Amino acid sequence: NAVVQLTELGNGVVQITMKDESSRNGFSPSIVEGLRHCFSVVAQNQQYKVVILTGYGNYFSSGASKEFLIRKTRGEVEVLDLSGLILDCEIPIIAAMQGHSFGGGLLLGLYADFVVFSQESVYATNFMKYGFTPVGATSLILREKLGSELAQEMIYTGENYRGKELAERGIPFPVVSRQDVLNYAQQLGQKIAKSPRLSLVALKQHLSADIKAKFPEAIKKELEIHQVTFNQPEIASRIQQEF
Amino acid sequence: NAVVQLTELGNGVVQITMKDESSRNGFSPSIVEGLRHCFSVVAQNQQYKVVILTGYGNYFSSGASKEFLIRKTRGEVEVLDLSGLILDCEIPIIAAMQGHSFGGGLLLGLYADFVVFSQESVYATNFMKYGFTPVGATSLILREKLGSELAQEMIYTGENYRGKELAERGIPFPVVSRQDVLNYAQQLGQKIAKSPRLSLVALKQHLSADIKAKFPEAIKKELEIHQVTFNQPEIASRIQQEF
Amino acid sequence: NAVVQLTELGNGVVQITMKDESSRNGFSPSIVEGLRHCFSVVAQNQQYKVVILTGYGNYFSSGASKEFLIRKTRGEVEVLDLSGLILDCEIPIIAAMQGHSFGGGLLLGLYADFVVFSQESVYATNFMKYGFTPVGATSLILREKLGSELAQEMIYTGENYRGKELAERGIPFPVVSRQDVLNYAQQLGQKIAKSPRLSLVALKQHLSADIKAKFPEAIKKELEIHQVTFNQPEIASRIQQEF
Ligand SMILES: [Cl-]
Ligand SMILES: [Cl-]
Ligand SMILES: [Cl-]
Repeated sequence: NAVVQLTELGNGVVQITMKDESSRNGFSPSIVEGLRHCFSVVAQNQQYKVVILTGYGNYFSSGASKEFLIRKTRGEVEVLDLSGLILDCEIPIIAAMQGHSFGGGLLLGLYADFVVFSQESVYATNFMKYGFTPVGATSLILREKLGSELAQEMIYTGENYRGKELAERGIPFPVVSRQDVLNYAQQLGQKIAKSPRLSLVALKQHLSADIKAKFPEAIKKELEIHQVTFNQPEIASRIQQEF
Repeated sequence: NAVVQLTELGNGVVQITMKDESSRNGFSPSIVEGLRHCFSVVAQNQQYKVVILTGYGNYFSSGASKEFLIRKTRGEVEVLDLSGLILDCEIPIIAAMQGHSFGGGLLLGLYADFVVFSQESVYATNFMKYGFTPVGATSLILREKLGSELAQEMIYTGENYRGKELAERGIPFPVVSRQDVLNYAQQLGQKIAKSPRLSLVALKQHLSADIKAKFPEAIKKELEIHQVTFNQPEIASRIQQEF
Repeated sequence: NAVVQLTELGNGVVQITMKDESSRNGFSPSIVEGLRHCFSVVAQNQQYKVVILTGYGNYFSSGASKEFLIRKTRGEVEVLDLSGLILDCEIPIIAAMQGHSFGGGLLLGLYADFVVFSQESVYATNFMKYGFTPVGATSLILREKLGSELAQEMIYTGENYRGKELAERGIPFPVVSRQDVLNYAQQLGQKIAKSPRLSLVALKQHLSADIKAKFPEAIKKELEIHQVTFNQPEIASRIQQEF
């Protein structure tokens, strides 16, 4: 079976579930392709009104793998960018992050319209842990959605934060026990789906406008700085020591 | 007696009290006219420094009536906009929302410089409950003042939130028991009124500048989308079922 | 010994400590000159990665003195602006505000990248207490860093807020007991300093860009309004009564 699966929850709410156990929901070729496919299916079914994006087990999304980053130090690969995949979806998305989210994997959820975190799981913008600056419009999205201060500390330190620690810190998203994350998202999705699809699409376009206007330049600027800071002598060794 | 009354609280603090019991402080012709009149009186008295805007009993403001919305589906009336009334006032305003605030009625309070909510009362941007998108620069004002995440959820769902629920959610305004709302506002007003009027007027103009610059386009854009989403076949029936 | 001293904490973290007991860390000529000197020393040592800025005893920074303000009413002096001093530093700064911070002294800390407040100490943007409008891009910086609502109330009232009161209000910075403030800052600094200096400098430039773009006009606009509201008949007497 494909590693990304779409299921119907009723009343126009659907769930896209990532389950690439081999990569722990990393940005593997099969995850990228399965996300593209499932979002294509969503775009084609006019009856769908809300997407719930979620992981499996202990993982929401692990982002780019350390093996991938090592390949990148040799100039073997370029930067993965799944933002267009998520941002192109015209109906509201709730990211039910029932498991850990690291780097690009945290951004993947934060690109969504609503986000739910697990109390027990760990979340990180870990770029600076490896010693280099973010990609993916990290600063734009984190400042908008987590607030400038959490965004600042998470980006500078690159550390792992449990959901509970983020809640205690006043993160402006719900943080609930792992076994309740998906249920919470589903309940919110059903409330949202009470509205006509036309109104949901129109509202989302309106609400998303300001960030969408700023997104391309944000991606470009982060990419440019990333290319300088990633390609420094000591980075390969720093990545090696995180395995 | 007129349904909107102005009283003096001392030291330049004044109270404008809405009491159209027949419409539960809806955007009735008498409320609109009485607000215009009382704000005219304020503009003319140089001794006034702070306005406290409040309701009566269980209601702060009910916004546009369901009867009005039904008339609108027939093209009988156009969209009410009380923003200019509030935003034109040059001295600070505290909205003492001791009662419920629905739709335009919640926005009416949020146009103020300071806002106090009742723990027991209910608050909603209920446009999407009826199935159509907001008016009144709802997204601009809610994102600025409640934060992007509360704003997102309240606008998408259209649901009723008690003050207590909003406080638990980390709303950045004081939320106190209903019997304490007006007193809290009055105490804050007296602190503010310790400053020279010239300085209050100058400061408010400075602080209000960025939102005021964005307001006209926000109103226009919301109006345009509203006209499309309001005029869809199923909306009249949705409004009917909310009586 | 000089009233501002630089010490090394290890791993590239340094501490700049203000101790002008005679002015309670006011914007005295010796504080201004000692801050300039110590930040020059920092700029010249490539091994330094994080600056912790702190006070002594009960005071972080008292900003402009009342004696200074009285001199200003006579047109004896112009407005002090230490923003360029702080904003020019290319490495991250943590303001460990273990003591009180008043007026420009609160802004001095808030210009930093990270800020830690004492539970027991008092904080104020006290301009309006004297009866005149802020300087130093107060509204820009407070709205960005404390949030629009705390910023609004603190600026309008000019009152003294204990750290504890700000924490209860949901301020988005850590607030800890006075005896723990510097330790907390030092611990955060050591986490930050784990990154390569090149990456810290690049990230800070990127993150600071939007505020830096807006800063000059903010300073200019506040200065212009300040000049009008400060030079009103009753201000000298208001300042007199705050001694
Ligand atoms: Cl479904
Ligand atoms: Cl009065
Ligand atoms: Cl050191």
